[PDB]
Amino acid sequence: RGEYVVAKLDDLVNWARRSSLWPMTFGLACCAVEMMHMAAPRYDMDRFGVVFRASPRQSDVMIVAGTLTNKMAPALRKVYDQMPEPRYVVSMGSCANGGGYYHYSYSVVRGCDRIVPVDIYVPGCPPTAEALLYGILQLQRKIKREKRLRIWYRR
Amino acid sequence: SKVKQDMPPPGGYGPIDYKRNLPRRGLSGYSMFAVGIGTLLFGYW
Amino acid sequence: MFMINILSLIIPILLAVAFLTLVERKVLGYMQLRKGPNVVGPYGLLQPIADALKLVTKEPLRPGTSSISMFIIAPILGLSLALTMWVPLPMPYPLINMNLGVLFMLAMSSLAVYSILWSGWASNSKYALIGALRAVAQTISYEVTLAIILLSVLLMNGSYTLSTLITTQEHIWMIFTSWPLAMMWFISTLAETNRAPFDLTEGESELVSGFNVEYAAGPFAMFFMAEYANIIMMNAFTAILFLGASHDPHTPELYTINFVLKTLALTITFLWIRASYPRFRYDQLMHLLWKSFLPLTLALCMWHISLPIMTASIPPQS
Amino acid sequence: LHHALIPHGKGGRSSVSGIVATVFGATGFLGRYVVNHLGRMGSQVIVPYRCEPYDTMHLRPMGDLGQIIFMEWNGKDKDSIRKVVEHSNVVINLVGREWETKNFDFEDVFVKIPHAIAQVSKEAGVEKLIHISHLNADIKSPSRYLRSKAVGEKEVRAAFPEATIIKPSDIFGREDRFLNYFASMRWFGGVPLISLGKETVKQPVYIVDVSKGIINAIKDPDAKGKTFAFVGPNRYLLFDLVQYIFAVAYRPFLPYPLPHFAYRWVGRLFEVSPFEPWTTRDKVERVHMSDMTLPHLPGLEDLGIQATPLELKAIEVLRRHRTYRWLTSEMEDVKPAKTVNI
Amino acid sequence: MELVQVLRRGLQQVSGHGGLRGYLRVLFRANDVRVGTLVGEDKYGNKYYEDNKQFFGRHRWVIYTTEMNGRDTFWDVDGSMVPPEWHRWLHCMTDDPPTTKPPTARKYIWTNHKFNVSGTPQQYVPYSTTRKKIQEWVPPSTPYK
Amino acid sequence: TYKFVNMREPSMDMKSVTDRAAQTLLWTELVRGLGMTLSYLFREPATINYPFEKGPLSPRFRGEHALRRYPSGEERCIACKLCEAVCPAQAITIEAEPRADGSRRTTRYDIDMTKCIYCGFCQEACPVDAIVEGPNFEFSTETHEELLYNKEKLLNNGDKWEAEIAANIQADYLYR
Ligand SMILES: CCCCCCCCCCCCCCCCCC(=O)OC[C@H](COP(=O)([O-])OCC[N+](C)(C)C)OC(=O)CCCCCCCCCCCCCCCCC
Ligand SMILES: NC(=O)C1=CN([C@@H]2O[C@H](COP(=O)(O)OP(=O)(O)OC[C@H]3O[C@@H](n4cnc5c(N)ncnc54)[C@H](OP(=O)(O)O)[C@@H]3O)[C@@H](O)[C@H]2O)C=CC1
Ligand code: SF4
Ligand code: SF4
Ligand code: SF4
Repeated sequence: RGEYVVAKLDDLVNWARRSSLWPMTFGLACCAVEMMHMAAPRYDMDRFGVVFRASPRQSDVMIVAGTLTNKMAPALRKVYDQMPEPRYVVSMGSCANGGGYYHYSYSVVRGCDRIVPVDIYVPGCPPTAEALLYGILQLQRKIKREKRLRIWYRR
Repeated sequence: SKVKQDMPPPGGYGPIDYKRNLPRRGLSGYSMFAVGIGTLLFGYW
Repeated sequence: MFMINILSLIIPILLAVAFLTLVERKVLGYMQLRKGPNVVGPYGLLQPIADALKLVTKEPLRPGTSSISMFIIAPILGLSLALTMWVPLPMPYPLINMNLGVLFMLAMSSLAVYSILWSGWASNSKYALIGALRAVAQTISYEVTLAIILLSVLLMNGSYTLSTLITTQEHIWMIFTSWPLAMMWFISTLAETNRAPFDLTEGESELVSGFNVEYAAGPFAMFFMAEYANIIMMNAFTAILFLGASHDPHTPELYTINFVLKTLALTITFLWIRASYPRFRYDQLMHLLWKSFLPLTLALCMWHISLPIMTASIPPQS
Repeated sequence: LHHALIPHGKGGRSSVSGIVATVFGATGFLGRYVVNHLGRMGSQVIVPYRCEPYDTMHLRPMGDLGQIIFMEWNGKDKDSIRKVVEHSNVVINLVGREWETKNFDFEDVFVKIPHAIAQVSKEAGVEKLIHISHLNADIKSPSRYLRSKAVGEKEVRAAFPEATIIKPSDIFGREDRFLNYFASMRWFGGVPLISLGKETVKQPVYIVDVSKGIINAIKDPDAKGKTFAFVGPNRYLLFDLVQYIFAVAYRPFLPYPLPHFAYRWVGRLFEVSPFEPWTTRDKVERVHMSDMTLPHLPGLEDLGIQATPLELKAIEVLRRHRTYRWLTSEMEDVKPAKTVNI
Repeated sequence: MELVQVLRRGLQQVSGHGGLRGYLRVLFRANDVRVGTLVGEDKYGNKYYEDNKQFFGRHRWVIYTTEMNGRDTFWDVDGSMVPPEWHRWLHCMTDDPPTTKPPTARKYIWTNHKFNVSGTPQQYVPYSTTRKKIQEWVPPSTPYK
Repeated sequence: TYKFVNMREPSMDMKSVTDRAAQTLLWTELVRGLGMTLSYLFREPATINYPFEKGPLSPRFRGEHALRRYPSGEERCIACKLCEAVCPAQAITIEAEPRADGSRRTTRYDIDMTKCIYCGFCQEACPVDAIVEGPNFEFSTETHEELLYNKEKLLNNGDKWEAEIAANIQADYLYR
């Protein structure tokens, strides 16, 4: 029946989506250096069919990392809006998650969620490359448990 | 007891190398040009 | 019966072009001590299908300032000329036996710049327009070197008929007779296709996207497929002028695999070259061509145009 | 009011204001702004969600952590609504399908659910209800839009005695689907105008005022069965809207008079699409259903908010529709069209 | 001569994987076709392996169980599925597999390790665990004086 | 002491000029750049596959917090309050009241997990090492709320990660 047809099509689409997650790593601080340990020869980032990509026009997940100041805030939202559908932002590190140890500072916005709809919160200071890779795997499974075609079919 | 912290051995560690060890290799400038022109002459012939 | 051959020619290129991205990503990985895509299917073989249709199922935003007509025309003509470019290849029996096939090769290679120019202009972005005219000025500057080197090479062949190359290059590779022009030809190829070290037209950390700029699922994939269609073939042109193979008519398969392997090994070097070397600056990228290549190009053309007359070894044009 | 519900805080994101809103179907035009206003001063939103969470993602950065709660629900099952409003100081309804769907017709989204949530919310002992119904709600009206709202109007009236039914007229805003509508008639060749649109005046109101009305109606005592009506400050003629938008869109305009006989085919053909039916038969007939100027029903000023003029907020929505050719042209380039306001 | 034993390892890989079906299972589920000694097996089905010859990092590895605590897992490999006792040996924090040295017996230790529960009904939700302040008044029950 | 790094006189004989002329013409230092790239291709990659394998750590790792308890079973947290006075992000929050028997256990111990930096200071602060940082680092989430920890969630971490940290501290307290 039709329900099975859309379910298989839904499986196929998300298989691509949970495979070629070309990332906008928008890290700014010591969360940024530890992420390269996830683009490492030690833990390959390219091995899960995902390659660090410039030109935000072709990007799917935006890795936000490092402390987020007020000055950066206008620039972070504009690039997020330039990012195409689908777009997921993974908050990396204590600073980008809730503000972190730079919480009460006069020039830090507490957490990136106040500016962008975060999909995955990766805790850490810095989040070890394994931990942030685990978050990417967590986001990968999130794409798997997606029902885009089901909602349209059952609208 | 007695102190068993991380210590160097009483004989000391082994040698360490701090050099630009780029190795001289290949051929001589006359040789490369000569063998290069030889192949060209072979190709022409 | 003929649309057979067209489809039996076209679809393999698209499949070959697509799997070059895998081959590139994995080669580079092992080049800089990595494994590359290996989790999406066995040895990542299904990853090309994963990203390709992904680059067809992700939303294709049209920039507000972009002119739709040119933003659509540029990928179309960039892709169209690459596919038509493959028709005169003397692969055993060429599909199109144009007696002026080499001119046909260069005529279409001179129109990919329009795909570069319009896409840069159509995007109507400051970052695009400086990327465009710089990109186009690079590639048409290497046109003169590209044209002359061939003129030296086929001068010993007899004509511009591509199928005649197998007859001329029968006993020895033509590289053994024009190896000064060999790397001279080969190095100019990366300039045209814009591959590192001559990768000024992309610049992921400098030009961010280069002439591709604001391109996503849709027109971008064509550009990525177009750029990875020219790379596969400049091997075939190189593997035809330079190193070739015998063409025993009883076994055309013998020419196929032998030709295919050379066009595979050379594509590895193209991918291999991008790995090590730094990326050129524009001034030197033009300085190397106009000042360090052109005087060399002109001299070799004089040598290659007087050598057959000197040795009474002019080739038969028929 | 409960001790935990005591409103203290300077109207900030993490401030406590006591409004336990349960906005239904917030994944829409005014669901987007209502939570923003609800989340501006701090008020737990419990919004039912049924669609994919991704389309609900952009509602998350609208309040403090632990304020905007996403809860699964079903339109048919009563127990789903029972859980979403089991703890709700107020309940706000906006659910309504603007086109035709295979699984939902007009009434199923306009009489069943709005009344179903109405009775269960009273069953759940709610204290308010701000269900909405289009201000041109008439059974006698040919448009099944207005017929459905009117029967929905009485259904929530009897079910909830204190149902402060909301009567909003045409509403314009960033994704209003109306100002974007007349902008999109360019892609259908010459712009078709039924009877040229010589006899249709409508009252559009900027949504932020519409959203401001709902929250003000939430916090103002009054309510409890009122029938507030929401209209703009001025009304243009149907031509007069289309000339204004096309002027501020700077797009070429061909007002070709198109008889309603072909609107039946046009509305049907755009509906046959297995995707979003851009135009439906009820839409092709609601275009001339000119909004009235009823004075009896209370307006925005009754709540205490003034309706921004349409010509004041035009670029904000429509700068996207105009191309790069006139991207930097502001209000002063485009004068306001003929004002036939009452 | 050096080529034959390399292919011998390649064919031995299928032999150690329990046939072609087992080989394709690990090749797809785990994407790591390697034969290693069985060091131990925990209480969920997680099979642990060790290979001295492999370098540091590939020294010890694990192919996870197909089922644990309800979640069916065949294409759902995760890092939170490792029970705490094997979390030491697997991360190479100590050369002592739990099957050799078992954890010190305590009453309060969880008998079933849990995976990452985020995004599911049984996920975590924060709340204030203090009791209350400012106790309110209470009058007898009939209103207005 | 000092050492010059750039000064160098190129030899100016015919062989030397030919060497340099060949180097520019027949690219040899370029090919050397390619030469040791192949050596890197024909080498074992250091790619640790995940979650199947794990990059090595140490018995001192600082990660997810977990409040432990005595071998008899009673909470180690004394409400000594010191962890706050050292917490440089002020992430933790301790408030306690006399229990039913009278032994003070905190009525609220809410480490704001997206606030701390995993100092190890809170561990170094506790006189009864109640609060520790478990070896787990894979505790990402999708809602910002689940990061915000509390007393119960801390205790569950302590009861879940109990054998490991008991072993880690057992093998690391001597250094401490
Ligand atoms: C009887 C004999 C008649 C003929 C004899 C001809 C003369 C003898 C042979 C001379 C050498 C051959 C001709 C010149 C070639 C070099 C041209 C040139 O300008 O070079 C210097 C140029 C310029 O060097 P430069 O700029 O440092 O110095 C030149 C002088 N100034 C400074 C004034 C400009 O440099 C290069 O070409 C460097 C490499 C650029 C491209 C980067 C990628 C290289 C990839 C190499 C590996 C792959 C090789 C593949 C080979 C083909 C395989 C099929
Ligand atoms: N300018 C305006 O906004 C005007 C609005 N109105 C009325 O006000 C309301 C506008 O709501 P708005 O959000 O802007 O509408 P939308 O155009 O966004 O679509 C309807 C909204 O309700 C949801 N919805 C639709 N059908 C159902 C259903 N069967 N069950 C549950 N949820 C459903 C939609 O989400 P999803 O698609 O995922 O179900 C969406 O949030 C409607 O009642 C409409 O008739 C009237 C005149 C003008
Ligand atoms: S969260 Fe920690 S590691 Fe990341 S930027 Fe902030 S202080 Fe640095
Ligand atoms: S965790 Fe330790 S230091 Fe902190 S309050 Fe409890 S007993 Fe005191
Ligand atoms: S380790 Fe973390 S929770 Fe403990 S004191 Fe340091 S910052 Fe605070």
